[PDB]
Amino acid sequence: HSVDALNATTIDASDTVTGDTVDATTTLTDAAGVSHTGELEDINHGSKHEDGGSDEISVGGLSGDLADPQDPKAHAASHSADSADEISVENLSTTGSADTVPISQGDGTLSMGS
Amino acid sequence: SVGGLSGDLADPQDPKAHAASHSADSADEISVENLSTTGSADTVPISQGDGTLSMGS
Ligand SMILES: [Zn+2]
Repeated sequence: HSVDALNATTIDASDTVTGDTVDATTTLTDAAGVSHTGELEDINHGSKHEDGGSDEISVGGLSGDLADPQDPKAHAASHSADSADEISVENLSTTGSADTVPISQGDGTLSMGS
Repeated sequence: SVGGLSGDLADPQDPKAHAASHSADSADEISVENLSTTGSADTVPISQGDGTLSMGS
């Protein structure tokens, strides 16, 4: 059967319902059975999630290490002689000439004495 | 891209260069009396020149 304009209440087909434009006001129910009532995800959308864009995501609790190095906490307090992360003074730098020694000036401050 | 996103990762991250943030004046702090040495009792850090410290007596 062939028409111009089919005006109906309900339409139901046992094979393809093709159209070079499909228009779903009010509801869409997919092949699994989820009944959408708003706009849908285009492929390659991910840019939207990035800083300040619409539908931004939290990184809180996500896993793995980044290819790029990151600003850490202020974390000097994480190092000590007792910890698995270890640094020793014989590894450390100084501007002082040969036979110079680190000595305290008071006022929290170290210096190269002799 | 993760650039400009917010939150704390469950796995720790390889840090940016940050030695300056361990200064006497910075917003976090470490002191020499906290630090290790392999040197025996009464050994003292002494400079050999060439930027480098050593455990002498
Ligand atoms: Zn660090």
